[PDB]
Amino acid sequence: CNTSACTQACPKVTFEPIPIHYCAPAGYAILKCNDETFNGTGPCSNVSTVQCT
Amino acid sequence: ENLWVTVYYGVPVWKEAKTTLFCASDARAYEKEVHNVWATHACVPTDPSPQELVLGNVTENFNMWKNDMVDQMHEDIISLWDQSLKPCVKLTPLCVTLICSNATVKNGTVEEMKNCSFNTTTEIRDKEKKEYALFYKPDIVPLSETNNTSEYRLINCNTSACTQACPKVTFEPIPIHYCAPAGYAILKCNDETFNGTGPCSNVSTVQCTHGIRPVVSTQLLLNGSLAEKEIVIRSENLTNNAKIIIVHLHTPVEIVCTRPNNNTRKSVRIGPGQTFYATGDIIGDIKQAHCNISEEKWNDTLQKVGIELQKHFPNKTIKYNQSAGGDMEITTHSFNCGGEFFYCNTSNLFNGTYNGTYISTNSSANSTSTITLQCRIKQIINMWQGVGRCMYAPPIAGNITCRSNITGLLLTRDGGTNSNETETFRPAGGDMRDNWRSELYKYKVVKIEPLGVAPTRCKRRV
Amino acid sequence: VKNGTVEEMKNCSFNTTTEIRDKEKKEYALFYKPDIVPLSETNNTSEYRLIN
Amino acid sequence: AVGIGAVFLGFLGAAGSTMGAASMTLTVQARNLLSGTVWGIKQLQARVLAVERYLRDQQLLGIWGCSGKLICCTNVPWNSSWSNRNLSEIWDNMTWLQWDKEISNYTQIIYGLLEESQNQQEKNEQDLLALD
Amino acid sequence: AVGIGAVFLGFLGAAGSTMGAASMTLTVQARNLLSGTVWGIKQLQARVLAVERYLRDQQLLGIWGCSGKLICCTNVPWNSSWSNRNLSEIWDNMTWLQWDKEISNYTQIIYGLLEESQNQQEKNEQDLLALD
Amino acid sequence: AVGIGAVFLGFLGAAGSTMGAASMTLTVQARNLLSGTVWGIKQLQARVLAVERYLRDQQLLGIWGCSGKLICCTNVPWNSSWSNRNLSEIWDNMTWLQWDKEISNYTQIIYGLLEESQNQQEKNEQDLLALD
Ligand SMILES: *[C@@H]1O[C@H](CO)[C@@H](O[C@@H]2O[C@H](CO)[C@@H](O[C@@H]3O[C@H](CO)[C@@H](O)[C@H](O)[C@@H]3O)[C@H](O)[C@H]2NC(C)=O)[C@H](O)[C@H]1NC(C)=O
Repeated sequence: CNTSACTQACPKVTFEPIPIHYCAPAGYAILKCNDETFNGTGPCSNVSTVQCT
Repeated sequence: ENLWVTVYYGVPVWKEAKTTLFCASDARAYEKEVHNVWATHACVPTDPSPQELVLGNVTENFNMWKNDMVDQMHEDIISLWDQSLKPCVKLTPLCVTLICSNATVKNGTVEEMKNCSFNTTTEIRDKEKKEYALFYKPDIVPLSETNNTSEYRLINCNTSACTQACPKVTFEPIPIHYCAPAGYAILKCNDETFNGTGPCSNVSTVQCTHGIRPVVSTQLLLNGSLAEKEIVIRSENLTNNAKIIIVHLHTPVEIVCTRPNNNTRKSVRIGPGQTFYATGDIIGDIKQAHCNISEEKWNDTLQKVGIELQKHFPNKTIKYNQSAGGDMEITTHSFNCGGEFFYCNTSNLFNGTYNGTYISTNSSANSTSTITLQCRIKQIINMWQGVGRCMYAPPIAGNITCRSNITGLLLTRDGGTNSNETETFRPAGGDMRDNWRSELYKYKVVKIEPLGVAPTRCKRRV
Repeated sequence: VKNGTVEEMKNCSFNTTTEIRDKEKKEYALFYKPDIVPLSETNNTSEYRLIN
Repeated sequence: AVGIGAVFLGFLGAAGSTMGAASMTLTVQARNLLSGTVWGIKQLQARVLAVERYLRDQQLLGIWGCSGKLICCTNVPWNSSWSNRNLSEIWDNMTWLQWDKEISNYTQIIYGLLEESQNQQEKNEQDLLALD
Repeated sequence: AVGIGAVFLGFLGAAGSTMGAASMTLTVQARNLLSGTVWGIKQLQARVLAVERYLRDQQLLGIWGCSGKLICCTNVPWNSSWSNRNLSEIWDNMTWLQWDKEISNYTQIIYGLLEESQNQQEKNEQDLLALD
Repeated sequence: AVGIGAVFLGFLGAAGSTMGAASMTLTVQARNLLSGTVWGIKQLQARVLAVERYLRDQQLLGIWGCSGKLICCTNVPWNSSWSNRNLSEIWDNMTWLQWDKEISNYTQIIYGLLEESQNQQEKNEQDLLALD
């Protein structure tokens, strides 16, 4: 009320961190770095392909 | 020799048909935030390609009044509008009994407002405080049969309650390119002499239309497009007195409007966090909101529309008269200006006549001599039917100006009598379909029929 | 009205928020008995509630 | 000549001109039949319409038996009552936009005659390949 | 005869009848696969199902190498374990509706055998054209 | 050998390897381009976009004139300035992933040259069939 109106979370839904697989749509693919030494940017010289993460 | 049916695909053939068109806008709108203005979010970025290619050998019949696309644009604008005002504050604690004070300042041509004090539910939802805000007189109505002249109500709550327009969105007439979807095309008349219906014997094709202005304006057409070579008149059937007649100009007639009143934006809080904005004190002297037109240029444009009316009414001079009267939003020139919505008394403009021979304004005594229109202003706006039929336009804090161009007029022929030599035209164009119909006059959508069959001397090899 | 096989309804009078949001008037309307329930444990046989 | 090579006639630049020239550059009328990107439900409904109508036009062109599927001849004779007009008049003098008005009264019969003739040809060709 | 010409068998009129007759009039089962217009989101989803499933069925019929692609022969042998039934019994006596129950156990293998054979043919034909 | 028969290379298993091997097993990159089911408006747009992009890729392969349309030769000469590289180097040593970086600067011209050449061939073939 120093802020917009606020809403309760219904008990019928529970906010567990359920695993979520993000998947590329058909005609696209997701490339997955296989090298454990990846430092956040630059070439992974060994890659795997998966439709879902 | 014998002929066998041979089928061709990729074939240029058309059917005029109904289709759902894109909405496209220029790239400069897309660096802004969401729905600021709506074209940034509810429309695709445009592309100048393809060029305005010309189909030289073509002849095609076009139309405006049976045209579906103007109605489709009307529906698109209305639906977008409901989508735009959905997230904003809903009001409804403003229909409390407003107690509005009298004033010792003399009334007259100054547009005095009413200082109305009323109770509000503060951020403490089950607690209240007294609050004051200044409302224009058209926004306010005396309360009820339990009569007390000092107590008032907003003009809503005799109607479905009303929603403020959020300041985070601004209602500039941003250009909108309408584009046919893939598999359809738009044909654009290239002949400037088009008179509303019949064959344009020279047509061009584009995937996207001109940057159409979604302008809100009743009696005059603001910031619109222009004809290439001559002033134009358009109407479904000039025989009828009921049908609107559109006029489209060769050169624009400049119009400038302004509030000399220096409003300050008050920030009232209504319930949980959401704010209601209203006019505070008039920090400055009280002055008349108005509009201006260069008098000699308006006279020239009106006499030229006179010559163009003579082409359809040769044996008569043209007289112009006061508007139709009645409802404020219908009789007055209502249009949008910077965030505020003006309502102008155009009886001062449409008062001249054409004598059948042009009356010279050259040499000019003073080109800056102006005709003045004294305009009311509303905040509670009943824009359309079926849009929720209400907006509260919040006040914006400054002495604003919206210097702009006129490019068209919406007249209407008065009832005939005696077959008079001077039979008159009134400004009465109310529906906003006509504004876009005056601007989409070149365009028609064609459905491609790419699969044609024709004869020739060949049969399939077997 | 005498009770019986006539399906008599209950004439219920109640306060409404009129067009003026923070002003009220007494208004009456007749509701069928299945739509109406007695109020609460703060019992008064002359006071009722909608079945919602 | 109409064999421009770097063809630039946009969506419909062959319209109006003689069918002798419009027989060439059919590809621009065919290539352009898919485009656009997102705006909500309405534009998505527009987008699906383009794809579905194109695929319908490909159904008709596929069951009729074309090879090199933007022009193909057929074995169905031209019952002259469909035009009663000279071949040279049709191809040289006249244009496709006008030819729509002539044949459109009768297209729905041809659209089935081509179908049945093509399916007949398919079965006969399979039989001939079996006999070979 | 089944060569009706003005074929009128609707969506599925060949179902149940002998495969010898259903070999003709395949086009009505193929032509009808796309239709409808819009309501809301749900039937818009329904509209996209027809488009996508049809295009899938065309993917399979395309990578298998059919020309005149609603009937095409292939070079993959019929490993007799797939039916172990006489040709005349299959074509004259049986019907497609019943034949689905036989071959459906084994389709996923044939759907790759045709693919690899067609790719082999494509490369071999390019090589032969190069040698020519 | 690359002629696996029971090909199992998923979406992209030929990427990186030499173009001589990737010339075969093109079908798995082509077969996999349509899939998925619905969630709401946001991903329904993804589902429709896949179909539209595929159909665009088929427009290009169709107006160019490919028969057996996943490999086809053309009559447009390779203007050597497009690569200035040996054929054996391109096919045996290089890979498709790297070859993209070479030709992509010039693709838009070839995509029209093939179009006009195919349409030329179509009219010429109709003329030859008429003369026959
Ligand atoms: C609020 O009102 C004041 C005047 O009380 C506005 O300021 C004045 O605006 C005029 C506009 O005509 C300025 O004059 C000149 O206009 C010409 C156009 O012909 C332009 O070319 C000149 O360069 C100049 O701008 C004038 O200088 C200006 N100031 C004063 C002291 O008169 C003000 O614009 C109004 N508020 C808003 C938001 O516009």
